[PDB]
Amino acid sequence: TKCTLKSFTVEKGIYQTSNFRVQPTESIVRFPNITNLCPFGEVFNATRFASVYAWNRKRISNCVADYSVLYNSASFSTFKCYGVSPTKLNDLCFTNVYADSFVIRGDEVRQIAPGQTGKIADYNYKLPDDFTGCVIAWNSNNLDSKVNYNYLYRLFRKSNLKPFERDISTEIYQAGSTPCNGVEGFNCYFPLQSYGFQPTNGVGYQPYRVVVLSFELLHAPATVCGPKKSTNLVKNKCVNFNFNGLTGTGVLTESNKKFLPFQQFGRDIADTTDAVRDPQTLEILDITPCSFGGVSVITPGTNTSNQVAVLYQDVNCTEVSNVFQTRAGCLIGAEHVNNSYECDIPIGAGICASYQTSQSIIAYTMSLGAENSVAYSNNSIAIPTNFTISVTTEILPVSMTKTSVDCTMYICG
Amino acid sequence: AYTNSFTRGVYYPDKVFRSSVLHSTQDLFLPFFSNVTWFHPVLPFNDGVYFASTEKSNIIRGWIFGTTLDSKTQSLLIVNNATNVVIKVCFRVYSNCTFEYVSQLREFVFKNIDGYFKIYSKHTPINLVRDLPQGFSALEPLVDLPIGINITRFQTLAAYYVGYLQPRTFLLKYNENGTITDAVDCALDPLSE
Amino acid sequence: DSTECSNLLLQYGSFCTQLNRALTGIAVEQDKNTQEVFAQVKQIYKTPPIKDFGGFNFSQILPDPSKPSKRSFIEDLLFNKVTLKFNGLTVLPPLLTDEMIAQYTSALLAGTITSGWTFGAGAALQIPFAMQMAYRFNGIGVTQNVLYENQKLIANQFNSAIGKIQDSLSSTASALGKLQDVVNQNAQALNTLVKQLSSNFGAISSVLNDILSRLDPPEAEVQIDRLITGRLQSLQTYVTQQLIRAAEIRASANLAATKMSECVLGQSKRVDFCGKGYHLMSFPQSAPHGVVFLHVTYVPAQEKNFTTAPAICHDGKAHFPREGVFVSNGTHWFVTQRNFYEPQIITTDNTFVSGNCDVVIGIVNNTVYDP
Amino acid sequence: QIDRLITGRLQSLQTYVTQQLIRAAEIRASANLAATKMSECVLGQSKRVDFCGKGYHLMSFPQSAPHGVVFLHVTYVPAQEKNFTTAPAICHDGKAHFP
Amino acid sequence: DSTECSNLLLQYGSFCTQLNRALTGIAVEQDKNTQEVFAQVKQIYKTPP
Ligand SMILES: *[C@@]1(O)O[C@H](CO)[C@]2(O[C@@]3(O[C@H](CO)[C@@]4(O[C@]5(O[C@H](CO)[C@@H](O)[C@]6(O[C@@]7(O[C@H](CO)[C@@H](O)[C@H](O)[C@@H]7O)O6)[C@@H]5O)O4)[C@H](O)[C@H]3NC(C)=O)O2)[C@H](O)[C@H]1NC(C)=O
Ligand SMILES: CC(=O)N[C@H]1[C@H](O)O[C@H](CO)[C@]2(O[C@@]3(O[C@H](CO)[C@@]4(O[C@]5(O[C@H](CO)[C@@H](O)[C@]6(O[C@@]7(O[C@H](CO)[C@@H](O)[C@H](O)[C@@H]7O)O6)[C@@H]5O)O4)[C@H](O)[C@H]3NC(C)=O)O2)[C@@H]1O
Ligand SMILES: *[C@@]1(O)O[C@H](CO)[C@]2(O[C@@]3(O[C@H](CO)[C@]4(O[C@@]5(O[C@H](CO)[C@@H](O)[C@H](O)[C@@H]5O)O4)[C@H](O)[C@H]3NC(C)=O)O2)[C@H](O)[C@H]1NC(C)=O
Ligand SMILES: CC(=O)N[C@@H]1[C@@H](O)[C@H](O[C@]2(O)O[C@H](CO)[C@]3(O[C@@]4(O[C@H](CO)[C@@H](O)[C@H](O)[C@@H]4O)O3)[C@H](O)[C@H]2NC(C)=O)[C@@H](CO)O[C@H]1O
Ligand SMILES: *[C@@]1(O)O[C@H](CO)[C@]2(O[C@@]3(O[C@H](CO)[C@@H](O)[C@H](O)[C@H]3NC(C)=O)O2)[C@H](O)[C@H]1NC(C)=O
Ligand SMILES: *[C@@]1(O)O[C@H](CO)[C@]2(O[C@@]3(O[C@H](CO)[C@@H](O)[C@H](O)[C@H]3NC(C)=O)O2)[C@H](O)[C@H]1NC(C)=O
Ligand SMILES: *[C@@]1(O)O[C@H](CO)[C@]2(O[C@@]3(O[C@H](CO)[C@@H](O)[C@H](O)[C@H]3NC(C)=O)O2)[C@H](O)[C@H]1NC(C)=O
Ligand SMILES: CC(=O)N[C@H]1[C@H](O)O[C@H](CO)[C@]2(O[C@@]3(O[C@H](CO)[C@@H](O)[C@H](O)[C@H]3NC(C)=O)O2)[C@@H]1O
Ligand SMILES: CC(=O)N[C@H]1[C@H](O)O[C@H](CO)[C@]2(O[C@@]3(O[C@H](CO)[C@@H](O)[C@H](O)[C@H]3NC(C)=O)O2)[C@@H]1O
Ligand SMILES: CC(=O)N[C@H]1[C@H](O)O[C@H](CO)[C@]2(O[C@@]3(O[C@H](CO)[C@@H](O)[C@H](O)[C@H]3NC(C)=O)O2)[C@@H]1O
Ligand SMILES: *[C@@]1(O)O[C@H](CO)[C@@H](O)[C@H](O)[C@H]1NC(C)=O
Ligand SMILES: *[C@@]1(O)O[C@H](CO)[C@@H](O)[C@H](O)[C@H]1NC(C)=O
Ligand SMILES: *[C@@]1(O)O[C@H](CO)[C@@H](O)[C@H](O)[C@H]1NC(C)=O
Ligand SMILES: CC(=O)N[C@@H]1[C@@H](O)[C@H](O)[C@@H](CO)O[C@H]1O
Repeated sequence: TKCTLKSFTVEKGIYQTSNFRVQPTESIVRFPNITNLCPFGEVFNATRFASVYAWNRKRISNCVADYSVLYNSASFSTFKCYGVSPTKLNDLCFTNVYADSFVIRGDEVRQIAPGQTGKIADYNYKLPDDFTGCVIAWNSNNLDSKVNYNYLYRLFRKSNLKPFERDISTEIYQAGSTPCNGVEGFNCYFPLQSYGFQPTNGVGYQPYRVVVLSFELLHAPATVCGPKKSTNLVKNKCVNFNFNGLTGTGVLTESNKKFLPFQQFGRDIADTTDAVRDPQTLEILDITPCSFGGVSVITPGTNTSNQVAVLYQDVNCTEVSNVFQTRAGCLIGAEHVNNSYECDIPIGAGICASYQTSQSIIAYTMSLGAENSVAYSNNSIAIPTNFTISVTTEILPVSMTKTSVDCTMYICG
Repeated sequence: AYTNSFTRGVYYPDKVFRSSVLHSTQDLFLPFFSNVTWFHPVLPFNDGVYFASTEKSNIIRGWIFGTTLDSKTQSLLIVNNATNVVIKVCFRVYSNCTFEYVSQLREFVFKNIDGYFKIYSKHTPINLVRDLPQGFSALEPLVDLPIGINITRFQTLAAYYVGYLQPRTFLLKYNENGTITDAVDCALDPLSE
Repeated sequence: DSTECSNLLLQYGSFCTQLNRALTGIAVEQDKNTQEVFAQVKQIYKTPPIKDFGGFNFSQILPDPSKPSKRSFIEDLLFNKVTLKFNGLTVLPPLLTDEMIAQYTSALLAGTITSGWTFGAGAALQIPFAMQMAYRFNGIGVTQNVLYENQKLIANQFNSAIGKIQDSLSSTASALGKLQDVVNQNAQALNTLVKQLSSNFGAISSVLNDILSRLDPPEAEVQIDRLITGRLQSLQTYVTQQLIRAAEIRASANLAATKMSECVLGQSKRVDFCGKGYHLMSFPQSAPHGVVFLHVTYVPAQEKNFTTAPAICHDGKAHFPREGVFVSNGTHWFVTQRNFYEPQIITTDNTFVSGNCDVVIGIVNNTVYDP
Repeated sequence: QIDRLITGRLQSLQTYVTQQLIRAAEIRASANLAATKMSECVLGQSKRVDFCGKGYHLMSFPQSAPHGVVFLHVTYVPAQEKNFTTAPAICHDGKAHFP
Repeated sequence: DSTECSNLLLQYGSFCTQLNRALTGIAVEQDKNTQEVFAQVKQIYKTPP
């Protein structure tokens, strides 16, 4: 109070020294059951893949993608993501998600990247320079090598592929001046070859299954979002909570109010969230702002003594010498007496505090005045037999200081 | 063969719950006493549309929404069926699938807001035929799909009223339960104003 | 409870210590108002056990022990007539509880019933209520015998008049208009203050956690600044509205204190200050946020036309009335008090003599009987 | 930057002058009350009770204060009361006598 | 009478409603003032001819 009054001596009175709000503990989050999940399984564990010239594209939509299954797996040779963090998109959404799967060989996995050139990058599968997505590959020698699958790749093309372009035409490539007649010949070659996937090949010559996830994030609706962690709830404890994207701090309690089967969270008045139904258990809870109120000291004046009695307004003080509950809050450090005196320091709710003898601060229900019953009777009169003249002082302010503020010199100078 | 849209035709604006309070909402609504075009075909979708149909033998089936409906661009194709209702972005009537959803007087309110399709339905024990009596009801059983196109056709496949929503504020009274017992239309009348 | 907003608010300055100081000022002013209005009695006065106030009946306005609140019947009626902790807003309880205010009014009422106006001057000196009512009739100009000769009738009029108030309060709606308006105004102010939070104020979103979450701190600072300036403006507006309305209610409270003093504690000659008609006495009742005064006034009725004269010219001298007015019923002249027609034979005792006949205009010849 | 400073300082000056107007209205109410007291309690004797001191007003004197006025109200306070039996009238010779 | 300005003004909140309410309160108070000062007489009195 010496601080907030800017003095080393404060007079007898009650000063609102600060404010007190119970701080929340163990914040909780809740989100409905993850019943629908994204079909990354039918993409990655597909029994048969596709030739790289006719690479397969799978559009992912209207699902929740748990990308942790992908990067927590220990069965990948390469997991190169470009312009996106796979560990950071489980609370992210995308307007469009593509999944491209095909088969190449070892020394060609390095071509599935922006700004690369080669047989695969120029004539089979091309990624853009600003590619946003992941390139996932793993060895598939145990599946795509026997001693009966037939994987193909394109040899020639009259021009390089645009990003995400797919050429499946089997027309004869014309390398020279003479024009082919849909038939192979001099300076005329069939454009597709098969891979020679022998189980005894070198590592760089064995087949590798590749999945290319690509993402788009425009100012447009989105349907691919990852999972959302959820935890247990609490009761009667001021907590920061997240219910279905709604963040708020309060005490959650049981509520007798019934929502309707479609209503999620309710507002009693003035657009303030007062009730909310949890998405998991389909149960309604009432939110009450956890106790807060001004803290104000009661001091008899510094020169009288240094004792103080704290008053935490409108706080049922089951929480932070003798602690006395009053209808104006909680009183810490003030003895409660049964007798009553004239009000000295107004606490509130018909209670006043004062410094009296040993030498303690006492709080009491103020006495309105002395009690007397003047003796009325139908034939009794009380006549004055003497008098006292009395001069009393009435003090009245009549004027102020005539201050004048130069607007321009004060504002600018 | 027009017929005044009566008080009926109001839906719950948002998910929130309100108990015994009056609220003012500003979004698409069906005007009070606005002569809807009773059909006994072809129907446009300038904006959100209130569709109300009465069938003793439940002849009417789902709504074939479409921006063009020329097989050039994706449709919406709400249909309904004894076991389930099926809706796909893709029988006798026909015309790059993006999304499919299958789940479970007859008030129906359909609107497209920022690419989200919203449906509001209600079932009533009608006792007088060929007139929709002025009364109050609403619910929001809906399916949301992010199409992002402006639908312009209905082609419902035995008569149905159809009215057009407009962006005018309403004052909705709320029951103790949280249901919308009553409402008034701000620009309908100076008294309601 | 947002830290970055806390810092951006801190840099604005001492606006909030100033707003808190204004609000606490009006808060303590309210307690001062109530205490000034009601605490005009030095010591609470118990009423005698048996009520025999000369036929007058005060059961309605006197406290009933049966009621737990220990307030009078009309006070409970007035309480029922009116119909009276979200985010940083708190309502401090009034220093004087409603029961204490009821006790104040009970003390004042017992004092005015038993001791008349003596208790306001000093020690409470008791007079039989009939004799006190006679005092008050002398105050309004009517002689005291008028009360004693008509004491039963006056008692019946007062009792029935108090009875009418119960019907007026219980049945007629919106009787307590001003007090209900005070309650509604305060509720309106707090409600609009809370509504301002939802307002966007030109930022990307109103909810502060959301604006924090989905922007970088350098950019989010600007939007948070717009929210802060808007909310601070709304709060400043609420504080200044409260200051002006508190000034108005302080004026009304000072008026109530003056009426409590000048009308309950004593009889007042200021016409129309307390009721319509010559003021006899007044009783205080405690309403929820204010005081209700029952003004007992004396209004004359059933007037009669008379022929009057300024002075009576007898034996060559002009006799003027001492306190009455000469009135003639057509053939005889009498002296009557102006406020009540009670004729008396014109005599030298009740008519003083000054001057002679010729000077004063309008005088009439008659005989002034000499005892 | 000067725009921000101008806006802030202008808001502060505005709230200062508004609070000054309200405080001046309060002081004007007080000054009108003091003028009424000086006219009805010093320039004359006042019958309106507790307007000038507790008790029946005899007179009052003004004294100059720094920013106001201090009235000394001289009032007559009855004391040393005695009980008596009382009656409204007196019957004598079949006539009622009132004081 | 510009819609572009009015839509931006909607964001600020209930400021215009508050100002309108304050001004209309002052307006009715003025009629109350004149009524309280001058309407002290129940019935119009005419001086004799
Ligand atoms: C009226 O109603 O009230 C006034 C109150 O002011 C009353 O006047 C007081 O009368 C007292 C009784 O005579 C007076 O007390 C004595 O004064 C003399 C001086 O004249 C003084 O010597 C006296 O003390 C001696 O006697 C006392 C008591 O025996 C003893 O204790 C002392 O030790 C000493 O031996 O002292 C008394 O003090 O008392 C007051 O002075 C006097 N007050 C004033 C202001 O004059 O006046 C009226 O008498 C009273 N009238 C009626 C009709 O009751
Ligand atoms: C309303 C009323 O009744 N007023 C009376 C009042 O009650 O009593 C007064 C006392 O008597 C009364 O004054 C009298 O007034 C008369 C009218 O003026 C007065 O009559 C004259 O007075 C003249 C003044 O001396 C006198 O010269 C006068 O007489 C002459 O005129 C008359 C006609 O008027 C002739 O008949 C006479 O023969 C003579 O020629 O005389 C009248 O006498 O009449 C009376 O004198 C007044 N009386 C007194 C005592 O002064 O005043 C009043 O009218
Ligand atoms: C819901 O929001 O609103 C309804 C209608 O206003 C509300 O329904 C009524 O509620 C009463 C008290 O709960 C009910 O009283 C009881 O009914 C029992 C049988 O249903 C009966 O055995 C009891 O003795 C008692 O009378 O009273 C009404 O029956 C009930 N009306 C019905 C069911 O039609 O309904 C309902 O309470 C309210 N929801 C909540 C959670 O309060
Ligand atoms: C107590 C008492 O008896 N007072 C009377 C007083 O009533 C009376 O004055 C009237 O009383 O005044 C009315 C004016 O409304 C007056 O009446 C008129 O009557 C004519 C027709 O007769 C109408 O055309 C007029 O419009 C008007 O109403 O009535 C008339 O002067 C009195 N009415 C009565 C006596 O009924 C005065 C008269 O001098 O006398 C007082 O003693
Ligand atoms: C949620 O997705 O999964 C919960 C896990 O079982 C489900 O919780 C069950 O709810 C039923 C409903 O009555 C209770 O009977 C079970 O005891 C309860 N079991 C557990 C372990 O909580 O909880 C919950 O219903 C389900 N919610 C949805 C919307 O699918
Ligand atoms: C205080 O002043 O008044 C209390 C009145 O309730 C007093 O509390 C009572 O004390 C008696 C005697 O000890 C007990 O028999 C009662 O049960 C008890 N009642 C309650 C409600 O506590 O309490 C209390 O003792 C008294 N204290 C002092 C210091 O006088
Ligand atoms: C007045 O003349 O008579 C009253 C009744 O005898 C008197 O009031 C009582 O006085 C006695 C003694 O002081 C007290 O013990 C009683 O409590 C008191 N009240 C009653 C009996 O109801 O009242 C009164 O004091 C007396 N006045 C004077 C000035 O003597
Ligand atoms: C009489 C009947 O059940 N008709 C169809 C009904 O109205 O809708 C479902 C749509 O779910 C229909 O069944 C579907 O038929 C296709 C074609 O073989 C299958 O691919 C779907 O799995 C199947 N769906 C279901 C839920 O059975 O059935 C009915 O033919
Ligand atoms: C002495 C006396 O009779 N006092 C009456 C007082 O002045 O008014 C009340 C209110 O009417 C009176 O109390 C009621 O009296 C009637 C008898 O006519 C009873 O029937 C009522 O029950 C009783 N109480 C009420 C609340 O009406 O009381 C006093 O009798
Ligand atoms: C016109 C008229 O009747 N005037 C009366 C007047 O107003 O009052 C007097 C006094 O009462 C009145 O005169 C007295 O009336 C009573 C009636 O009971 C008679 O008994 C008296 O004899 C009579 N005369 C007196 C008292 O001298 O006169 C007028 O009649
Ligand atoms: C499955 O086929 O693919 C999953 C990736 O989506 C993978 O995590 C899982 O292990 C595979 N299932 C198996 C190996 O049984
Ligand atoms: C004050 O309370 O204490 C002072 C000593 O520290 C003392 O000098 C001063 O007189 C005291 N004030 C009062 C009013 O007693
Ligand atoms: C107190 O606030 O809480 C206690 C437990 O929560 C409860 O027993 C007690 O009655 C409460 N008291 C008040 C005054 O609220
Ligand atoms: C020609 C055409 O419109 N093709 C669209 C494509 O633009 C869209 O991104 C995709 C989404 O599933 O659906 C295809 O049918």
